[PDB]
Amino acid sequence: SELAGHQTSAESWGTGRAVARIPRVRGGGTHRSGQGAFGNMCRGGRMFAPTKTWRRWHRRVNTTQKRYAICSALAASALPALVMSKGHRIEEVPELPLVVEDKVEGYKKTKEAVLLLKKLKAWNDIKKVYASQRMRAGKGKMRNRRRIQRRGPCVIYNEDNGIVKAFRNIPGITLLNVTKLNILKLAPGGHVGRFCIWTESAFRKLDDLYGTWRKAASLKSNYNLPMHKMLNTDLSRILKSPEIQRALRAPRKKIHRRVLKKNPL
Amino acid sequence: MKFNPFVTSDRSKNRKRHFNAPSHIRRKIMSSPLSKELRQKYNVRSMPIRKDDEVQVVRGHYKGQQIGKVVQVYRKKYVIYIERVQREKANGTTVHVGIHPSKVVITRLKLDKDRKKILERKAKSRQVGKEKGK
RNA sequence: CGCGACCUCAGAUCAGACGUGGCGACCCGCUGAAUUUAAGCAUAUUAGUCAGCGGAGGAGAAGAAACUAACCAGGAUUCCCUCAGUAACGGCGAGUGAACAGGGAAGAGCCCAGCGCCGAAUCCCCGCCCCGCGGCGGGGCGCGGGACAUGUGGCGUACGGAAGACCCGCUCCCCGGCGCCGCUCGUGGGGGGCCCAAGUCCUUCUGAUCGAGGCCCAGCCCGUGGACGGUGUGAGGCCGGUAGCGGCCCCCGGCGCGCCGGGCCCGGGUCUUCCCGGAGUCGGGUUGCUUGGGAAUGCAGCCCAAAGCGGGUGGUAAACUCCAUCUAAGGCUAAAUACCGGCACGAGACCGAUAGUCAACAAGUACCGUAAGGGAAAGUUGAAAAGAACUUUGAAGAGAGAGUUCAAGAGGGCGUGAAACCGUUAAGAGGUAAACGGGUGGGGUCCGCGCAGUCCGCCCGGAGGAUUCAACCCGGCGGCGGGUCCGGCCGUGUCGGCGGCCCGGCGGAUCUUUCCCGCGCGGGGGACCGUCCCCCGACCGGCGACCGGCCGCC
RNA sequence: CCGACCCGUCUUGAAACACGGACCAAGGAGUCUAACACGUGCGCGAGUCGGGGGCUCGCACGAAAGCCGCCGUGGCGCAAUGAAGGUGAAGGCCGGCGCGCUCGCCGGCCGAGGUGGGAUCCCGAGGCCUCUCCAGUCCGCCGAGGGCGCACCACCGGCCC
RNA sequence: AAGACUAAUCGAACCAUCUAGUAGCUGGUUCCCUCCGAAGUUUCCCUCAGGAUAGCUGGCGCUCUCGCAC
RNA sequence: GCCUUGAAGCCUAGGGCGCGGGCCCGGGUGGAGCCGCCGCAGGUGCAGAUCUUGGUGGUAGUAGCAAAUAUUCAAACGAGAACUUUGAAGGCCGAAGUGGAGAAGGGUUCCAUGUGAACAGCAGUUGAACAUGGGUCAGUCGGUCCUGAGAGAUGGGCGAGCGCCGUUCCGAAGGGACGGGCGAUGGCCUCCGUUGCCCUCGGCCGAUCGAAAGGGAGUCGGGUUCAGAUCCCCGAAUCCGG
RNA sequence: ACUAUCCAGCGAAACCACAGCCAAGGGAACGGGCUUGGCGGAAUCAGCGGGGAAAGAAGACCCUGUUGAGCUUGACUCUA
RNA sequence: CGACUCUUAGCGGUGGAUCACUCGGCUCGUGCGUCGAUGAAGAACGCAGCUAGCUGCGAGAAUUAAUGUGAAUUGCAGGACACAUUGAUCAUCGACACUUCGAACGCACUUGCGGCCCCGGGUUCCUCCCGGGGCUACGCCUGUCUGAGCGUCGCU
Ligand SMILES: [Mg+2]
Ligand SMILES: [Mg+2]
Ligand SMILES: [Mg+2]
Ligand SMILES: [Mg+2]
Ligand SMILES: [Mg+2]
Ligand SMILES: [Mg+2]
Ligand SMILES: [Mg+2]
Ligand SMILES: [Mg+2]
Ligand SMILES: [Mg+2]
Ligand SMILES: [Mg+2]
Ligand SMILES: [Mg+2]
Ligand SMILES: [Mg+2]
Ligand SMILES: [Mg+2]
Ligand SMILES: [Mg+2]
Ligand SMILES: [Mg+2]
Ligand SMILES: [Mg+2]
Ligand SMILES: [Mg+2]
Ligand SMILES: [Mg+2]
Ligand SMILES: [Mg+2]
Ligand SMILES: [Mg+2]
Ligand SMILES: [Mg+2]
Ligand SMILES: [Mg+2]
Ligand SMILES: [Mg+2]
Ligand SMILES: [Mg+2]
Ligand SMILES: [Mg+2]
Ligand SMILES: [Mg+2]
Ligand SMILES: [Mg+2]
Ligand SMILES: [Mg+2]
Ligand SMILES: [Mg+2]
Ligand SMILES: [Mg+2]
Ligand SMILES: [Mg+2]
Ligand SMILES: [Mg+2]
Ligand SMILES: [Mg+2]
Ligand SMILES: [Mg+2]
Ligand SMILES: [Mg+2]
Ligand SMILES: [Mg+2]
Ligand SMILES: [Mg+2]
Ligand SMILES: [Mg+2]
Ligand SMILES: [Mg+2]
Ligand SMILES: [Mg+2]
Ligand SMILES: [Mg+2]
Ligand SMILES: [Mg+2]
Ligand SMILES: [Mg+2]
Ligand SMILES: [Mg+2]
Ligand SMILES: [Mg+2]
Ligand SMILES: [Mg+2]
Ligand SMILES: [Mg+2]
Ligand SMILES: [Mg+2]
Ligand SMILES: [Mg+2]
Ligand SMILES: [Mg+2]
Ligand SMILES: [Mg+2]
Ligand SMILES: [Mg+2]
Ligand SMILES: [Mg+2]
Ligand SMILES: [Mg+2]
Ligand SMILES: [Mg+2]
Ligand SMILES: [Mg+2]
Ligand SMILES: [Mg+2]
Ligand SMILES: [Mg+2]
Ligand SMILES: [Mg+2]
Ligand SMILES: [Mg+2]
Ligand SMILES: [Mg+2]
Ligand SMILES: [Mg+2]
Ligand SMILES: [Mg+2]
Ligand SMILES: [Mg+2]
Repeated sequence: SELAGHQTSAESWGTGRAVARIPRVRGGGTHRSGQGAFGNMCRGGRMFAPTKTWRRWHRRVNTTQKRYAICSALAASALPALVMSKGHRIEEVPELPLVVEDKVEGYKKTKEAVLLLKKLKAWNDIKKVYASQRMRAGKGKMRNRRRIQRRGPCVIYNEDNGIVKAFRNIPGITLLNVTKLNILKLAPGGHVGRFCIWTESAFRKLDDLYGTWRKAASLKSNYNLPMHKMLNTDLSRILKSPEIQRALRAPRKKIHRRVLKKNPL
Repeated sequence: MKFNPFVTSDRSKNRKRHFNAPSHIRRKIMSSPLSKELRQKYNVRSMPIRKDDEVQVVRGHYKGQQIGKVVQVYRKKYVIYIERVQREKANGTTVHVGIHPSKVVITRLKLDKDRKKILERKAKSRQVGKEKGK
């Protein structure tokens, strides 16, 4: 508040009295007569630097960057190693860019949902969520933030006919629409892996969104993908080629140490 | 999950409404379940409790299968008094012991006009619920 | 010398209506400062701001050009972006400081007077009959009163036009009363009320479980429901609730079709007249406040005081002339916008009892002051009072026993329960105040010896016992590698085939405007150019892009 | 046993006969916005930015996210100069018509000028070790010497107001 | 008539607000290790208990070169 | 991931680490939540500021409980007496009093019964304390009435405005009454008041406020309660109005 | 004569870095603490007033401040 | 051996820190956007079987009626409630009622003074006394009633 500490009518007793020259309260037959006011120190006073409401809370970020990153998160959604490292029990799915028939957009019952993931071997990540359901550590319990748990996989569809109301109730699962992707759901926490599940109709039309190398988007009006700075990263394969090895000196592995001077005389 | 924006989902507001509710609401909050037999016949799951209903106790020190009746419904503190559950005080005088009605099972009712009416509305609501969900 | 009138003027407990005061976050009108900055100060700035006086609404105010402009011109008011920290003001110093045009939200225009026509063709109140009555109306009959010619109503207001001739036109719109029917986008206008899925299953801790473990798959069951809260710890399935183009009942809405009453007979293309329209007002002097407004932007006082092809504006005073653009001195209006008070609601990367509202509790309370006024401290027994019966000492307060509870080492200001400061017990020491740093000694308290600590591991030699396999063969299975590139895929990179280019689309400041579509053009066609793709051949980079082969190895 | 004056602060100078300080727990003091300068990091690139508004979500998240003939109205930049009116950034070499006059007219070629220094790069006699002679092709490196010369610096010269 | 009294207050009462008035001047400013490491001097100021200017200090770099037979 | 087979926090002659900031183990208490890693953010680290709020020490069982002549003996209640009560003795106030009554102000402090925590700067069987109950009687005592110095509306004037000046001053300022006439009036319209007039005389001279000591008719004696009397009861009077 | 003094009963405050034996020396030039010498023995009672440069009041004397206010006038600028 | 002084640990005290909880605030946003002379805002006094405060209410006073629900309220009491006359307690809110001051309204602030019409005792109006009820404010608008003027004229 703007008025926290300026309800009073305090005034300093001057010098000549053995007190320490701050404002003090006017008169009375109370405790709070000549106590202390108007200051970060004094009990009942005001905070230092009242927190104002015209702080700068928000941020702008350039569009091309946000599109780049969206492209990056999808890439590492493949590359099993990164998914493993992000903690997703994944070692039984048959293929990592995981894709299914476009029939599942028409399911309506959670039993159809659950039965499916069992077959595709994605239920072990879900059990892992249930295990994680625990309680929070701090004052966030008073503030409507009382429980916490992991994040589970993510399903990406194009056309809705009731898929949402099937997967709505299962915990840790979030639904996305390919036309309106979000970084805050593909890279939760700031890191980059997440176990995502696709459909056919969604998966096919990615070429039309973010373009290939040769052509461009046709749904973004000007966006060609980012270009690589370093094509071949196979560093060991490079340095072990003959071409470079011919163009090298010899190494020198022998090692020389602190010799002890002895006296010739 | 919840979707409606005209109600609360907030710890403080629930508790305040609970500990300051009037009596015609405390009645519902002080509800209690049925046994398996009665459920089957009436096709119902819960009714609010009354003053001559026959009941068992399930949890606590005084659980067991001994059956008793209800004596007094002290809504102001969210408890009830059963006839045989009681303890001796220092002097040698018996006194009752309150218990929350969520922890008891009803075996016999105390029927009358209104209470039959009430059961019937519950039955038809569930009935169309099953037949339309199915 | 009585009556009509107004110059006019008072009275009444006359009949019937009205205004006053309060809140005051947002709004309108007046009045109106000093601290401070200038490193001093007097103009300036702070500031048309705090305080002060009035007046309102759910918004208010403004508002349909006496405009902007100088263009091939736009076209009421209000808010946003930008023009712009600019043009300009300024002890030209500190410092101040707009508008137009452009792009958006929203979008709606209209009445009087005065000229002029119509038998004042107009309004209010009492009386009686009939409908309707809880936002007092409608219809009818009174030689019933009154206002009005010192000017009421119809036509008509500069959009420039408006009235009185000549030919077409096809002739329903509203309200006063009385019924009807379909629930009316967040995917059901509003409000209120009652209801709707699934474990208290087996084994086991505990003071009591919402715990751990198990039930063909986090397992039994539900699931458009796994948000939250309560119950003797932590609850998808015990309870309330939650989701649902879920159900039942009640009232209030409006949107439209029927039936009488009454009104209104109410249009548009070629000639003669009308208006040229609103005075102590514009405008000009002199003064004072204000403004970015500068030989005076705006406002107000006092003096002087107009005209009618006139008047105003055209950002440097004045005269002479050409242009452009508006028509003052009368009036009304919704939407886009504002909101630290009020009535209801939701939410939070916020504070968590010396913090956050002064106020988490019988707080604007107790209390100080003659009054204006000032103004606090203060949260927690336990699951449940089961809140210590009875014995005994003492005048009682306080105590020793007993008893309740898992716990009173939880006993009515009782969660835990720090430090300073005290009481007691154990050890140790004591004439240069105490305390301190480095170096050793002595003593106690505890840790580990072990009541040996003899530490362990590889291979070779020896004496003892023991039971499978391996060594080598055969059978199946799996995997690594290979290149005489064995046969086939696939992938790229240009090429060869223009081969989809019309058998597929996208674009073009290239032409055909060889055409059309409605007529200098807006669009589809026709070429043309590029750009995405079809059939076979090649090789590099066959690369870490996959098979079936044959071979060796494990 | 030896050593050893109480901490903070002002000060040329404090153990001070210079101020503050009995003792304990809790609180307590370099912030937020607006504008500028430079340094670093990311993205696009002679262009680059939707921040205002609109199209899609009822908003559980999320008062988010995505998108736009708005796609650039506009702002910063690509061009300076003058009080203003206003003007507005390249040359040469050769041949034809007048007298190279520190000068005007017809046709081709190059072209942001040069001097000095200059990381790297290029050519390269003769080769460094070749169990012997000569022939001697691939590969380093030498190394005489000689050239193309980046940014940047100093100077000369030229063009615009 | 003493600059005396005006609610324990008078060479201009008291109450609230403007108001967190201004201060070239006093007092205070919260964990560690490593590294580099000062001035009290010039000119100008209604300047002499103070500021601007240069000097003294640090950090971030960049162009070159050498025991690299130069 | 840790956890009612025991979290946070707190204590510790215990074992140990790091140059240091700090940390990990072990034991006791206690009763429900807490931490490690990669990034984000901030109301982020105290010895002081004649710092703010609260609490506690030496001082210190100290300085003190000294203005106004003065106490003693016995008995009673009682657990209990230097201080209560009763009696007796000695002494002070000395009628401008340490006496008996009242105004201003206070507001149940008044009276009885009971209590002994707290308060009564020692004590207390007592109390103006604590608890529970009870108590103020008017035709004549005061107010109410009048006006005083003076305050203050109307009309009028002035003022941006809430409003201010001013009190007979720029006012058609009293509803005042009455004898007569006129028709009416209900009561047996006799006698009336009356709503109504025609007459009829009319000054005032300024609304209103303003004193419990000024002005203002009339009450005295006796008796009665734990506490009330010019008020209650007894008995004798008196003023005003009709 | 009332106290102070002793005993019973009740019971505060100001002040307080740590504390409390001296000479000389040097030092911010007049030290309880340092240095060289003198010396040093529990816990306490009534007094007195040499020291503690003893307590109180952010020195009113003096100076500075581009901090003020009361009063006067022939200071400057204004005004009823 | 003792006291006394100092240090460390264990236990007991004093005092209330830290830790964990929370029916409170602050901040943002959505919707609606309503006082009164038919007597407001605010003040005073009063009301419970046992009741001081806070809270609620107004002499019908910890609440009446009427709808919805459907067996309690509670610290003690006493009684009621028959829930198939129907209807305890709660909540809602459409009928009824709503003390004295206050813009505050008969004149004035002491609760003091009055005036008019009507009913009932005052008797049978007739006037004094008592009770009770309704009226008795300032400004202003339209209209009615009675009126004033050496104001302007007409008339006999
Ligand atoms: Mg505060
Ligand atoms: Mg915490
Ligand atoms: Mg008003
Ligand atoms: Mg100044
Ligand atoms: Mg200054
Ligand atoms: Mg000054
Ligand atoms: Mg100004
Ligand atoms: Mg104001
Ligand atoms: Mg308006
Ligand atoms: Mg600019
Ligand atoms: Mg200004
Ligand atoms: Mg514009
Ligand atoms: Mg629009
Ligand atoms: Mg729970
Ligand atoms: Mg739960
Ligand atoms: Mg349920
Ligand atoms: Mg003028
Ligand atoms: Mg100005
Ligand atoms: Mg107009
Ligand atoms: Mg208007
Ligand atoms: Mg507290
Ligand atoms: Mg606390
Ligand atoms: Mg507080
Ligand atoms: Mg315990
Ligand atoms: Mg406890
Ligand atoms: Mg405790
Ligand atoms: Mg001890
Ligand atoms: Mg110094
Ligand atoms: Mg000095
Ligand atoms: Mg020092
Ligand atoms: Mg000295
Ligand atoms: Mg000082
Ligand atoms: Mg001191
Ligand atoms: Mg602290
Ligand atoms: Mg930069
Ligand atoms: Mg003098
Ligand atoms: Mg400050
Ligand atoms: Mg100084
Ligand atoms: Mg100075
Ligand atoms: Mg607990
Ligand atoms: Mg914080
Ligand atoms: Mg801080
Ligand atoms: Mg501290
Ligand atoms: Mg410090
Ligand atoms: Mg003594
Ligand atoms: Mg005495
Ligand atoms: Mg007396
Ligand atoms: Mg006396
Ligand atoms: Mg008296
Ligand atoms: Mg005493
Ligand atoms: Mg007494
Ligand atoms: Mg009087
Ligand atoms: Mg008298
Ligand atoms: Mg003494
Ligand atoms: Mg000496
Ligand atoms: Mg000396
Ligand atoms: Mg000393
Ligand atoms: Mg002395
Ligand atoms: Mg001083
Ligand atoms: Mg001083
Ligand atoms: Mg100076
Ligand atoms: Mg003064
Ligand atoms: Mg002069
Ligand atoms: Mg506590």
